[PDB]
Amino acid sequence: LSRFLGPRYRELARNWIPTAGMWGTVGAVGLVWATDWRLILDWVPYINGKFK
Amino acid sequence: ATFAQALQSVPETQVSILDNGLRVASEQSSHATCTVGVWIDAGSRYETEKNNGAGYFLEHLAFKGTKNRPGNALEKEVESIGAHLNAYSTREHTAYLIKALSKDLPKVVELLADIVQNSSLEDSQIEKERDVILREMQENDASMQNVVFDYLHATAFQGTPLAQAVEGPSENVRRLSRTDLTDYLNRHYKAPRMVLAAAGGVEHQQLLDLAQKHLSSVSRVYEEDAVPGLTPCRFTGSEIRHRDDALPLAHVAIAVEGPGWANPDNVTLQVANAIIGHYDCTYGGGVHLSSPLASVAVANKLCQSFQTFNISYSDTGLLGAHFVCDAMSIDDMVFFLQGQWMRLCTSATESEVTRGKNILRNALVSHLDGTTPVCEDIGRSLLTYGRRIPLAEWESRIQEVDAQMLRDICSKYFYDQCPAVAGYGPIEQLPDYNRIRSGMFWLRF
Amino acid sequence: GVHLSSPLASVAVANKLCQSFQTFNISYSDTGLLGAHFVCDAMSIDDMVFFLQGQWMRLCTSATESEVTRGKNILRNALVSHLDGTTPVCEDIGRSLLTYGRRIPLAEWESRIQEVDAQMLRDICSKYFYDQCPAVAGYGPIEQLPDYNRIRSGMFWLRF
Amino acid sequence: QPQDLEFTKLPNGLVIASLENYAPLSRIGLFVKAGSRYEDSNNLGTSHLLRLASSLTTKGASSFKITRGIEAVGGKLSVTATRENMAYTVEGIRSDIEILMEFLLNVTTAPEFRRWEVAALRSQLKIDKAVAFQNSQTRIIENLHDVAYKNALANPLYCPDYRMGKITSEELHYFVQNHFTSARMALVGLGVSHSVLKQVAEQFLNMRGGLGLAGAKAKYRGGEIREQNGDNLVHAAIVAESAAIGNAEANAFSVLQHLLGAGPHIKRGNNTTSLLSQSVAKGSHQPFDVSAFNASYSDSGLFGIYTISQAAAAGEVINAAYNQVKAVAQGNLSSADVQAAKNKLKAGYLMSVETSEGFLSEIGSQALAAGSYMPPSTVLQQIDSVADADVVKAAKKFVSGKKSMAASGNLGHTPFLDEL
Amino acid sequence: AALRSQLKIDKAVAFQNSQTRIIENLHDVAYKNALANPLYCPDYRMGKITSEELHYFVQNHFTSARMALVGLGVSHSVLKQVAEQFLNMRGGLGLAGAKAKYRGGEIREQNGDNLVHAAIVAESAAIGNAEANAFSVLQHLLGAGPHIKRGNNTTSLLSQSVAKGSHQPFDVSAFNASYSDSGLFGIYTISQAAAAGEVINAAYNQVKAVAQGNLSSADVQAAKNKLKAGYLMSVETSEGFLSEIGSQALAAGSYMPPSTVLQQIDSVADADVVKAAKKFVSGKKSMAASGNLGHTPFLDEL
Amino acid sequence: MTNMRKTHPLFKIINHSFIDLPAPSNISSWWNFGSLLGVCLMVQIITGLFLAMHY
Amino acid sequence: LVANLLILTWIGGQPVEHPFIIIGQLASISYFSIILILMPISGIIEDKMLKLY
Amino acid sequence: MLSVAARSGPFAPVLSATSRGVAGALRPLLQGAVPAASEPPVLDVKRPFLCRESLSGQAAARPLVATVGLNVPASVRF
Amino acid sequence: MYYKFSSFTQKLAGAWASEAYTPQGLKPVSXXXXXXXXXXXXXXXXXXXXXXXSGKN
Amino acid sequence: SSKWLDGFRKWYYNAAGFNKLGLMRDDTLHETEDVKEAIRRLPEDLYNDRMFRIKRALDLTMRHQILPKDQWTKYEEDKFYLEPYLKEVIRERKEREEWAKK
Amino acid sequence: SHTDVKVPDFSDYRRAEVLDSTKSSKESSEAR
Ligand code: HEM
Repeated sequence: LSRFLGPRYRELARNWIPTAGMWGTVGAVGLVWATDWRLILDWVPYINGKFK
Repeated sequence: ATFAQALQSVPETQVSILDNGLRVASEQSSHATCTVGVWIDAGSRYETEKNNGAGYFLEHLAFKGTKNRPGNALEKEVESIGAHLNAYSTREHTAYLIKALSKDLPKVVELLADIVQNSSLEDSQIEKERDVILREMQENDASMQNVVFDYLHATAFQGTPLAQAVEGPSENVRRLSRTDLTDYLNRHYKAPRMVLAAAGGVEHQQLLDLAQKHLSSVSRVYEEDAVPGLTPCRFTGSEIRHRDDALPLAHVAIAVEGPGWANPDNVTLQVANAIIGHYDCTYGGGVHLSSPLASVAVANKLCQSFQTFNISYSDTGLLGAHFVCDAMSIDDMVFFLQGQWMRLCTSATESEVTRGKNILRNALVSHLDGTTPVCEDIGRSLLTYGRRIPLAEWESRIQEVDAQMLRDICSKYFYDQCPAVAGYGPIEQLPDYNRIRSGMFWLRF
Repeated sequence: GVHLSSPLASVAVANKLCQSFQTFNISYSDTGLLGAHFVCDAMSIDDMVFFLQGQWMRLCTSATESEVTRGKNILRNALVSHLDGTTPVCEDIGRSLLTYGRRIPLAEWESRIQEVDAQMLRDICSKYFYDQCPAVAGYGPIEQLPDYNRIRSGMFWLRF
Repeated sequence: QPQDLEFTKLPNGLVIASLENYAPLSRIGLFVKAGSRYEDSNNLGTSHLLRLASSLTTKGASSFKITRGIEAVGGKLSVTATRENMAYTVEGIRSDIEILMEFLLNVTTAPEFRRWEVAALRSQLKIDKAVAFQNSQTRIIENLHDVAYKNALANPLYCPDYRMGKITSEELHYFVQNHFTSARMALVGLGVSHSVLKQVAEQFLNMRGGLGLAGAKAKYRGGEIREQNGDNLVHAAIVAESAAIGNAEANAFSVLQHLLGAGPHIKRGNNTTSLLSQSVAKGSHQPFDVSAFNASYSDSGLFGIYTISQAAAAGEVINAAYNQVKAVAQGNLSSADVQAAKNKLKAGYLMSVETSEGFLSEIGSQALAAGSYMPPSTVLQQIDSVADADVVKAAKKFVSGKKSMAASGNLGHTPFLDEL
Repeated sequence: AALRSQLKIDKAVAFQNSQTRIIENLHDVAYKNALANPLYCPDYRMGKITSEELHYFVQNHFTSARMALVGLGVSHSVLKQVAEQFLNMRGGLGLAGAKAKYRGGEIREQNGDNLVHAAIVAESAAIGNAEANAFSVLQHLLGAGPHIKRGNNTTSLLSQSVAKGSHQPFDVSAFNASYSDSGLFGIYTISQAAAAGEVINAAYNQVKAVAQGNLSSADVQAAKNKLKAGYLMSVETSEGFLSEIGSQALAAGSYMPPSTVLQQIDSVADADVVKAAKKFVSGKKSMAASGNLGHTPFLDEL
Repeated sequence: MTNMRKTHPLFKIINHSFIDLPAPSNISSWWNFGSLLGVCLMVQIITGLFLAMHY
Repeated sequence: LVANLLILTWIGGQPVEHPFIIIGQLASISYFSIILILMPISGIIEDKMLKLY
Repeated sequence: MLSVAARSGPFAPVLSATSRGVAGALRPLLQGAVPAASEPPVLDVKRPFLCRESLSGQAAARPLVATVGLNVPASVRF
Repeated sequence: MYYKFSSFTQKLAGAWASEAYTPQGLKPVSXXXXXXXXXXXXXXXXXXXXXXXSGKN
Repeated sequence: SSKWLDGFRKWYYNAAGFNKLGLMRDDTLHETEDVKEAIRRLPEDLYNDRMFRIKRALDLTMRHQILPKDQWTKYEEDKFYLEPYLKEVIRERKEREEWAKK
Repeated sequence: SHTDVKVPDFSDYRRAEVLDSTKSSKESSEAR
């Protein structure tokens, strides 16, 4: 319970925030690439053209 | 008194330059004994594949007789004054040092000058020392960590003068003659590449006038107007595997390229090496050691020993680990050592950063305690840095190392780099270069 | 070593299972304990029970004239070598007059040995070993000693 | 400012030595008279397990807390035990020296000695004994002590194999209670303040204050043992009864040891001034190593010759060394050689005490044996006061005394005592 | 290479009991060469003995002058035929030996057994001497073993002398071992750790009293009867008879009848027993001890 | 000769999984339901195979 | 809890009429409450009654 | 010079046994490693002797005789 | 007897006499080195006889 | 108020059922890593007694029987032998977690 | 001896940026 509430674990966590957030962005861009969302792909300056 | 002002209160080292360019340095202490030595910029990095054993075989022939004292007269004088005479040779530095009382300083300085600039090479002594150096070569490769040391340097600095060993090969031992030894002595024993370093109960003006009396005008001339230069050495990521299953234990050393002597990141890498550390089977800490690699090894009974090393040479080096383990845990320790290295690369934590800083401070001061180690540090520092770095500056650098710059420098030197691997013994389970590389990077950063 | 005539001893040396084993036939008035005592480590009790039961049922099912002759010669030499010596002679005299009521001579023993062949060996072994409830006594690290149902299941074959 | 030694004797018998040189590393040793000589036949190896048990759970500090705290502050904790003495030395920053003090005093004075911890530590005992006997010189010296002495000093520094796996927490507690008493302890600190050293000693050293269990006087027996193990190099130590330490005869024995050769001084040296090396090299071309072995414990001493040679030439080398010592006993030596031996002994003593670890060990041993520091100038004066006739008398004593021989190797040509 | 593991296992099995180790150590400290050689392979020599060494040993010591072929229940013609078929190809006397010079001394192995074993011996006569016969008579006088299961050893002087001042388990006997050119006679004591000193002192004082002359002719006759009975029971079985005739063929080169053996055993006198006991008392000693050795006396303490 | 039940690979897997598996001695009839579930699974396999054979 | 699954089975069999709606809601609420809240508190009470801390 | 370290020059680390409870900041040299030493064979335990009658006859009185066989267990006769 | 060089730490560390002032061992004869691997010139030696071998009888 | 509490505790101890199999509370403790460490820290005789009690309970559960009334362990002779060892193990573990947390 | 072990030449396999041994890496290794 109280294993992850301390200064060492807090600074490990905030060291890992940029990597985990970048991995989340990778997952988001891969998922929208796989599923072809109109709501995202209609706003990028290139990929929106082929939907027409 | 506190640590910082105590380190300020450590006495400073007086450095002077003679007319020939030789650097006379000294540190005065309250001891009744002194340690006086000569450090020369000469070694395997200067030897050129035809006289590869010249410096080390001259180290053999240094104490066997000189012009002024032939035969055993010099040893008789050293024993009569009660001194201890020692020498060593590396890939870059060759040192001859004497431990004695303070009152025998003129005799020690005169003997050192006689060793340096008046060595006599009798042919019968050359043959006897050839037999001796062959026997000591057999004793050296009878030992096992030196074999992996030389193998790691060979596979790391292949094609360069840094790969070749200090003692050289046996064919060079058998074909080296007196003319090549004299050429090496007249080429690499110049005044501006020599430091006369004294430490302990030594008075600097007395040391300076003794150097002026005896040791002045060593050569001062290169007799060709040609000073040899050190080319940069290329480090190649590679592996060497000497499989011989009759040996009961396996020695594996994994390294990457070091920063160099004058690089500021050396202190940070020493902090990281203090964090990882060293261990052998005789340590009484048990499973409660702060080092994660040591704790894992002692919990799982993985290895007999491991160590971290940071060897530095002129703008190069070898930074890594060396472990002795049985044939059934080599892959385990490679995996755990790479995990610890990339843990420092990615998620270094301020608690063990401060722990490693304290360990490095204790290691530096505890090593520098002692007249012979502080004299060795003075000579090596004047040879490498061009100055003796004070303990105050060392502690200032250690204090300014924090966790962020630790993980930055560790990611610069360790993360995603091709290593040099040297395995000796039952190394069938030692993972190949592709698996070692895939341990040297992570897929989660 | 491996090349011993006894196949149980040969497989014991080959697989390095047991420390020692011996076979005993203790007899009292119309009663007896007949079997094998073996000492081994904790990792070979199951293997030696399996091999011993296999050899017992190999004797019960498929005897061989050559091995029967070898065993007859072994028993002849054992009997005469034991009766070499006045103290074992006196022991045999006392035990024989207590048990049989007479001293069975060595000629009579040799006649019985010559009477034994492979067919009646197979019959007697199938009468006394096959499908019989045993007495098992274990001492020490006997966790790997098989269950009594497993010992019975080794004490009958499904191919015979 | 570098001051001199400050010495105090507490009412419970503890000796405190302090020296404030303002060194960057403070180093505190605690020296007890609880060596391996204080065990008897029923608890051999208890000193070895106690030496290896310096990082166990203590009253007030667990093993995990001790190890993690000392390694986090960067200091070190070591135990150096000889047959008479045990030294617990901690080393670290001046800032962390207070917690180093309390850790060292907890380890020394209040050991919990849980059964499972020593049960886990017996394997480490096996590993340490094997590593220590990896070289034959240690084995020869242990066998030599076992041959030479009867009861007290013949106890090995390492646990006998029958006693391994049998040392218990009750025996460890009995040993600690009987030998870790305040009258046999000396607390020395380099780089610390005498006042704070005194206060931590008086508030950690109230629990035990007795004189302790007095050990038995060492008795000499003599004899020889042989380890035929087929090595190419034969090791042979031939010693005899000498003077106990702290005597003018002990000083004469030390001067004689440095005259006959007490180790090399030049790397790959020929030892041209060592009398034993001269006498052996005058007739042998094979490599060898002949030295003079001196070991003076507070009850008694062992002085003799140590020899490493080849299997075939072992008898020749041993006979040459023994004949050289016999010539010294007859009196074939020169005052120049005696003066060179004295200079070598003085240089060796000053080089031993110039390092701070050696300084701490010397001050601790002096505080245990005499209770006050005796300066190195007086050591130099008494070494000069050693005479030549004293050296001749010591050599005569070694020659006339009955011998103890420990040999190992391939002994087809190694002689016996009656063959010398 | 496969057999050296069996060599190690056989050494361990033979060393499972401590009398083997005590006798090996006793020979090692009693002799310098050729009898300090252990009957079992040293641990360092395990893994080192080679087939070339075995061939050299066989070719140097398995020669015709050192072999004797005996047979019970076989014809002399058949024995001579197989002898001239096989054993004629060997050379001669082979290697001589090393004369087995005596050294004396003591070793003490502490291994924490419940009991303490201690053997104290001295040099004695070799095989084929009236002194050796007297030493055997003296050994059976002092007690060469028990004649009754769970007995008290009333005739055994050593057992009576030790049991006079003890109430603990013990076993004291006279150990005699003769060879080609040397002998070892002494005492063997198994006792407690605490009572080892008094047991050894009582046994040594009993042998000293025998050496001084505290013995009667009736006890000498009883010892002679014990020796004659033991020899006859040794010859009684076929194993002992074959071993006896083989040993006689090697040592003397001719067969000696049991009647003549018993005749010379009877011809042993009591003054010879006193002389042998005096020789053991005055001779240099070899002590091999093992156990918990806190109270076991040393050689100079005796 | 060897013990085939523990030396043959498929047979030693079967022996270590189901023949010489060390099981608790005191497990009640509630422990039979895993084997019942497996046997019902096999019954469903065969029976539905015939149903889809005619379906 | 087993009784509550039997009640849930019966209610799922029954149609949507009074009072099957309120019986189903009470059954589901009690089922989740027992499986998530009541059982760990019962275990803690059990440990306290056996005096484990 | 009242210490064995300063009394015996080269024999000081032989006469002194040093082991550290916790690892130092500086590594030592000659770390050493046990090269997986072998195990003695397991043997059946021999009976002890708790009485004089059972201890009687155990004292050796004859030269030691070893006996091996092809199918006979080895015997040691005292 | 006090100090000896260390390869990995590149510092003068502590050691005994036997590895500081006599790093050469006490071996009697310097043994020969290993074979020349990857040699340009190879000289194979004839073992026994080819006509003596290759006999399946 | 205390006497009623002990009476209710004894009633629950009877109603739990592990006294009928000859077990104690420490015997019925589930083996967490801390519990296993405490069992390893137990001495030889308590370890043997605990394992024999567990084996006898397994035998009785296999036979679907319980011990007779006089052989039931009682509330006042139920000893908490594993309690100090378990407390020490949890204390050391909490110290380790505190050191890792800081 | 172990010092006789010299690593053979690899110039038939090296990349274009690591052909010479007189030029240090880290200016080309990251590009490779
Ligand atoms: C490979 C495995 C299986 C096959 C091939 C199979 C096949 C079939 C087929 C062909 C039918 C339609 C025939 C009919 O209902 O008359 C059917 C019905 C059905 N199956 Fe399966 N089945 C399999 C496994 C299972 C399992 C594992 C379950 C449940 C745990 C299951 C549950 C049912 C049920 C409930 C029906 C309805 C029967 C009816 O309403 O009459 N089946 N199955």
